[PDB]
Amino acid sequence: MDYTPHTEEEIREMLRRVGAASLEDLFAHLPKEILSPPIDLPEPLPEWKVLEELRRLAAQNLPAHKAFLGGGVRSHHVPPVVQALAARGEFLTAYTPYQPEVSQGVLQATFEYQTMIAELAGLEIANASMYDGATALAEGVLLALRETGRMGVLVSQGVHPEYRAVLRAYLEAVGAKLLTLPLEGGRTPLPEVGEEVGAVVVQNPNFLGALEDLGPFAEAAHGAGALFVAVADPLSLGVLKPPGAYGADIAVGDGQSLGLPMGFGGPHFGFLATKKAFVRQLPGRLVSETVDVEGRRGFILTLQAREQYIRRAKAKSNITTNAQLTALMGAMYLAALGPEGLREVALKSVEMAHKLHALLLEVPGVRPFTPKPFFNEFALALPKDPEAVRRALAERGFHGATPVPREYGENLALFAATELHEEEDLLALREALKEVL
Amino acid sequence: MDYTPHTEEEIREMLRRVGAASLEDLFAHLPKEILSPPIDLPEPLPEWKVLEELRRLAAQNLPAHKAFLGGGVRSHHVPPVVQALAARGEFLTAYTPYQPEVSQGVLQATFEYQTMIAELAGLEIANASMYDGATALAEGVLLALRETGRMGVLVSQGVHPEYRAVLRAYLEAVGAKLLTLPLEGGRTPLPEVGEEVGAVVVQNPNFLGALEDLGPFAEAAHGAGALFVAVADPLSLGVLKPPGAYGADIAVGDGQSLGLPMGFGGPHFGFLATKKAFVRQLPGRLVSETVDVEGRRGFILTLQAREQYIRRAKAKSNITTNAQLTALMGAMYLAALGPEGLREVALKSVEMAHKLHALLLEVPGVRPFTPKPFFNEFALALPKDPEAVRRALAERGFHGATPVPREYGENLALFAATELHEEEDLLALREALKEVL
Amino acid sequence: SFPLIFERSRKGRRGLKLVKAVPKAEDLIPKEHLREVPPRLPEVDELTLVRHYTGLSRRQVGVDTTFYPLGSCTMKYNPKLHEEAARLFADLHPYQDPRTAQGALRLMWELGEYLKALTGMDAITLEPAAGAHGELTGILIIRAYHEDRGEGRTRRVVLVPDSAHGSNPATASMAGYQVREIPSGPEGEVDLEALKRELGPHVAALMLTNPNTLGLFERRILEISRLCKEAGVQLYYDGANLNAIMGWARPGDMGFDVVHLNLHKTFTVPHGGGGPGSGPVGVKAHLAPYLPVPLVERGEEGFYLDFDRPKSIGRVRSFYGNFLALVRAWAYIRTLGLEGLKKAAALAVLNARYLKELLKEKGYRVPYDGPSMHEFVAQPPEGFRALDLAKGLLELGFHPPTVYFPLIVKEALMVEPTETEAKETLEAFAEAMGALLKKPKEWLENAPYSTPVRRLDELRANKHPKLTYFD
Amino acid sequence: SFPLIFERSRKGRRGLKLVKAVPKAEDLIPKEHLREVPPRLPEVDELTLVRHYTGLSRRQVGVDTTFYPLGSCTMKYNPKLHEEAARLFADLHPYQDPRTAQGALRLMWELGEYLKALTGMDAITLEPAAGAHGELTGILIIRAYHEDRGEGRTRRVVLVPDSAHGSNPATASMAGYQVREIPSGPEGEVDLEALKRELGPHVAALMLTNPNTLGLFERRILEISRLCKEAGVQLYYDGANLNAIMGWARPGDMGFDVVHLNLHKTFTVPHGGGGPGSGPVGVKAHLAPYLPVPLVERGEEGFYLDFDRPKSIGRVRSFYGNFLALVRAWAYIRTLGLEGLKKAAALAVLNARYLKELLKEKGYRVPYDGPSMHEFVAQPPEGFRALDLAKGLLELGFHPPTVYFPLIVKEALMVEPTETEAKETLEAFAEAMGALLKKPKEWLENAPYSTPVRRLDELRANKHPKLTYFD
Repeated sequence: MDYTPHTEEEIREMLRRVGAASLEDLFAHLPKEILSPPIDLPEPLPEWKVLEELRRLAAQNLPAHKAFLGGGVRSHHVPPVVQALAARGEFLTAYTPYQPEVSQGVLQATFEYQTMIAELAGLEIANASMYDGATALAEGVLLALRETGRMGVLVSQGVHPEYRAVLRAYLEAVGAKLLTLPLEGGRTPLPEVGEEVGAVVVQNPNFLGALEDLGPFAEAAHGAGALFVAVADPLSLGVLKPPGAYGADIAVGDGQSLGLPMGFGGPHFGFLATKKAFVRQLPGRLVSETVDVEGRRGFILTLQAREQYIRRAKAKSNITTNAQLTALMGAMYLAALGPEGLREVALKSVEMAHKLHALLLEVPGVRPFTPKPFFNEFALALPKDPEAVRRALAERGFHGATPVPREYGENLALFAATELHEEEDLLALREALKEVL
Repeated sequence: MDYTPHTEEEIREMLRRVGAASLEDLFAHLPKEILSPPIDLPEPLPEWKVLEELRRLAAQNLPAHKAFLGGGVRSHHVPPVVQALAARGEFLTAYTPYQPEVSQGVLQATFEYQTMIAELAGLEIANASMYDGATALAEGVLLALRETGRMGVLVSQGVHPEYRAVLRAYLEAVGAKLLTLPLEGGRTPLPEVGEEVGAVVVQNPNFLGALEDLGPFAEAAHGAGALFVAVADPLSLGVLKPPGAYGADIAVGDGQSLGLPMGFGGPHFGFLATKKAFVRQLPGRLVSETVDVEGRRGFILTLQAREQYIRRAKAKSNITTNAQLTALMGAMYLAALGPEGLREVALKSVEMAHKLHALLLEVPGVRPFTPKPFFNEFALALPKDPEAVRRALAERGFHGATPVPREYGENLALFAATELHEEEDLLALREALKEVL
Repeated sequence: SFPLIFERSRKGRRGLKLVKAVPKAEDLIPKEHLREVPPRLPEVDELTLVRHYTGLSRRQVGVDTTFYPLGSCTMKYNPKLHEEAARLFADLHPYQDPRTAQGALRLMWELGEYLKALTGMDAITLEPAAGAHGELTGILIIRAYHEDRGEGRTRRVVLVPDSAHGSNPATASMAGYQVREIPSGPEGEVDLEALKRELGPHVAALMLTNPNTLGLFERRILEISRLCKEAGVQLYYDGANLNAIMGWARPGDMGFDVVHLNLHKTFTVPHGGGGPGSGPVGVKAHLAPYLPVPLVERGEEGFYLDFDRPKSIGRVRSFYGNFLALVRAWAYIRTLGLEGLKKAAALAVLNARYLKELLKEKGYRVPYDGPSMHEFVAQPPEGFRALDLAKGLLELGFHPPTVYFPLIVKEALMVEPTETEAKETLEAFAEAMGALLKKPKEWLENAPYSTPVRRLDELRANKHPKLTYFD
Repeated sequence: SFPLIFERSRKGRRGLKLVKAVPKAEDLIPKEHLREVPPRLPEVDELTLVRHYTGLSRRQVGVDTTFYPLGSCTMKYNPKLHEEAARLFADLHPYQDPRTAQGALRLMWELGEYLKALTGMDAITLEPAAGAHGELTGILIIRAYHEDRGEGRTRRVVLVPDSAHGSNPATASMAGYQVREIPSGPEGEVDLEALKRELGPHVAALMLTNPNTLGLFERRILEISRLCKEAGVQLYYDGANLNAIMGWARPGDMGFDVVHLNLHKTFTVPHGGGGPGSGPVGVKAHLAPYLPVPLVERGEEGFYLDFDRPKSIGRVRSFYGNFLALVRAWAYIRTLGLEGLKKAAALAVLNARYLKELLKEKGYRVPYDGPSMHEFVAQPPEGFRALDLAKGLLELGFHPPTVYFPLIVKEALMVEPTETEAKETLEAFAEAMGALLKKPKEWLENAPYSTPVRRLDELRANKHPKLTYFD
């Protein structure tokens, strides 16, 4: 089936109108030897049949709703009011607002998005969002290297391993150096920063769920003339001292925690907030308030001149677009919960996490890894292989024990809890783990 | 939790402005003995917890998708584009359009709805919709009685038993007389119509799926001075001669077959079409085209004077509202499919039904009952109790053998097929039936 | 201007394509049963279909976009949560083995249990539709009661207040009852003396809303009940104003024998531009056997649909009622709980009173203003017509309240803000209401101006009606 | 006038309440780690939230409401079916046992196979995001290839046509390459003499879109490929214009070694106001080893994520890519099949070629007009600025095409109607474009007038920027 409206009569008139003998004639100037190849694709299907097939594939999976898996993605409540609103056709089907006069809905929401992000980070400004947390980190780091004119980077191993991988790829692309600060005791020790370093990167909460006082890290970086980049989960900023309060120059993170469906790691949007002082080097889109010809308040994409300041030297960047829709869902979420609602969701998640921690620690052979204090995620050392445990758990109907790369230690498994987990759910999981071990 | 926006200081100030001491004080004037009774309701739950419970409850049921059950409701393809459109907050949360200047969305859609129902029934006009098919019938008959000034009604037993039951209740309310013409070989025999009769009702297809020639019935009715009322499935109207081509004065039916979700029988909307000559006695809402002060095309609720004619004597009605949203879903469906699309869906469900009927007839003990020609539904005599068969079938994962009341015959079960049933599905059902039998 | 779906149509144009192998009509059914001329349904593509309805929705307003202070309609926020809840139960067939629909039957049962606990009723049906369908059901139940008692020929009158909504008397009359009006005192409440001479073995029932149509609670409701009982008169409760007293008082404790509820008013079910809806009817034990069939019951073997009721009035609608609506109302109650509903009633009342004070500031008059409940009835100052102010509101971005009702108040403005509207919203409304009174008569009489369409020619619509595109 | 969400909030007001018993911070987190000052987030109830965003949506346009002839963006209808499809896989975690996510993995694998068949590629990554992300991925792959063959220090140049989008050279330049611009012929196609003169062992790759940015198919593509292979130059395919040739020609058969696709363009994934999107990258056998990790593979035991790629360039973004977008693309392809995609391309080209004729009749010029494909570049007659014509379009209820691109055509209007727009819509648009040329100069330079806001002070926005509410 197809979506074209053309009736055969209309197709005839149009072909005659452009001087074509047929649809095939439209491609007559292309090289004949490669036209209409015998491509193999399954035969077309009516929409209902496509849904049946989609449902059958979904039935092959074990849903992860209320899962205990963590490490960048968690099963939080996805408020239907946010999803209903982001489903409005005007938001779903619009494109980059290059014509501001008919795009005030998108331009204003983006403005509100930037201010909410800058507040959560305790910083002055923020762009209209990045693809995800990892790309946001890469871009934030390049901003720093550009600002200081340096090419050296120090990153804590506590930073999400995939984030460090995306970062390595970008740094390798622009010709920069990356040094990884190994974690000891689950935290990152204060490093001695050389003048070749333009950026120091630390995550809080840790990838293993550990809280880290970033204050001294920022000092260590400024003392060497380097910039400090903080990677923080937006949801945790609801109750944790923000990077801005620590004196961080740049703050990045992933927005999946802000009510976005997990969608197998798909749904994301990265945030990037910094000081107005570095706005020339700020990548991505920027929406500014302004006024129309008769004084009405309006919003519009601004400061595109930045494209020049960003490519004038080393550590170039080329962000062409953002993650508008998902960033919009984030803003709707932040606006739906407010300062207190966000704080509550964060605390509940931390509470159920700490309670789960104490429960799992009772299983024989199970020892803690992540030190105190930690947030809503934690790593435990298991007596069996974590990948084997996760599978055993899955076979029992539970999703847990997200495997930690062994660069952090052997037999380590991450666990996360959210506001939708209850006392009874933790006990269930513990039981299961008990029997698995 | 609650949806109230009032903050504590806001509540206090408002109370001071209305001269009330507290919230409870607002009810000070009610008699003390009824005040704040101990009502027992479960404790409040946060939205996610509520969804979790809904899901638990839904997990108890066996989904009826691709079900083979019939008798008024059938599992047809519910198109997402229609559901997405009907979900637009403006349609979903608007009220009856009494202020037309800001309700042209609903009003125009309703006007388009009306013309679609009239075309499908092959009649001149139609109201904005009734609650369901059953009530649509009761109101139609009453329109027939007020019109003719008589109080006698002849109803074919072929009409869905529930529609008749609803009709019976409505007739007893206004003090009319209801006579039922029993089916002979699954078909309604041409009755003799006396002058005491004002309405003759027949359904095509029959409740048992048999096609009935409405021609003779129209004549018989008109000969006696009675009006002819036809009960028809809207979907079937896509390929079957409509009640208007047969002479029917009034046509009613249920719109669930127009892509509406089954919703355990909840979702419905009844249509009512008739002669423009009887508009004066038409119940429900009516939208007319017109113009505004400057000549712009507009739509508005009209002819409210009908209320008087309807209550001037006997068989009066009092339908104060309709089924706007669901009627609208029907409209979007008809528009989404068009004439040829509707015809295809009808023909397809018919083809599958006939294939099924052939297969089931091969099972030992299964005897036909519904005579040919029949539409997309049919009844068969089973070697065992239909209810028991339906249970046995359900236990196997199939939804079939919808029970037919003993009034139609012994051990009779109905089966239905839709455009989403494939031969493989027909064969699977037959195997299951073969097994239990 | 905006095009009609029919004008957008093009001969042979296709939208949805749900069949891959279209069978020949001729091979499946005999020619004398096949449609000759196809119905003139619109022929449009999907994109067009989307543009059309999306475009229509943008020429429309709802609670989602505007403040709807409609008296007796309770235009409260319809939580998006409930839409998600309902599609969870879309794939259920009414006739499937009840053994496989226990989740749905249970939800129906629990809701029935909650509504009964809220209204003080002993049994309940969730079958009746919206509008007056439930009103009719309740009236037919009362008639069955008297009839079963042998008083069918003497119980011929139904009493209604002079402020009642026209639907009350219309339903009774339809049910064959003679409707007699009873005046209200100068306070706006029932006239007890007048009532006393109306009661007797000739009255079948008294229909009332409480608070009444003026938004005033009937302070002597217990006396009215006492009088109705000594005379054997059934006290009928029109639940349109239940929102004002949810949790603070049960109508059953007030003496009402039957209660008509509106899920699309009090329990957040969306108004949908008219419908659909749900009007459950709760009744006291003595009227229980007359309830329409079927009812949802709980046995040891689970939940089942019960039809075994010899005295039932029969069936008032197909299947079991608007199930999805029930789902939504269930969610609402399980969300708020007693305290949530109570708070709701309280702030719905607070809002009305607060908004009444603001309007009285600009001269709007309140003929009967005792302590207001969920709504109130005002009149514009002398010299202004409710119609023009209503059209003025449209231009200003608001939606007027219920106008011209009750009829005992000229130029009536029945205002019900509901508990979900904010203080600053009430003020913005009062502010627009006051500004319109400063507008020249000519401005008011020709409003709106910027709406998609301006005042419509109602005369032409009535004398020259065009009910379809193919008139 | 439309209020900001921050203006809608009230101190202490609550919206969503997801926690029953909120714990005390001091009991879970040490004082020194606790936020001192709360973030200044909005404090609004749910109704307000709905009013705010619904209201914002009504101050916005999309494919759902307006014709979007945006050149190089392929603004085609986004089937609502795909949104239903997407929610079916919402509850999946990337780190759950892959043995329990076979349906998602299988879908990713199949989409992989489909995209490869349409593209003529041997391997593919579905990981990269929208924008230039996939573009960067492909370039890095070309660099890895040369570096591995030991010519990394010599292959230092990337060639781009003068009509290329700034994105191409910006990405290459960011990857450490020196970019050389190649002029096109009088017809707007690649100048073969200029290319031959320019090719050599120093050139890492040649980046092209085919059809090119002028909407013209590069008729000598086979010669260009032969030339590039002779010099060992990798031919890179920017897939922005794939919509013109789906099914009629495979980029692989034209000699392209790497293909950058855009699901949010050619395969209906919604544009969502800028993103998110998906930019898969297809590759010929000799480049597959450098693909970013992980890739979705099929084994006898099942589908799995392959990370064992010793020569991989690494990871370019988190997890596995925009999975929900992949789902949509999959649904689309499984809906149309080869014949549906082939027909879409044909009609996308017919619509553009037809609209071009209509615009030329309306007085517009077409600098490079050989047979037009899915798009074309027009210019207004001398004296008119595309900028002004665009603003007038806004006033006339249409959305302008891409403006001021490609750069080689002054006052350029890059028009791409896509296959889902109707014939009469193209005509209505042409009528509007024509009527604008008849409008007085002042009316044009001061448009729009009826839109939510008129022309905006872009200068104040740049010199006096206000990037946040609290600025």
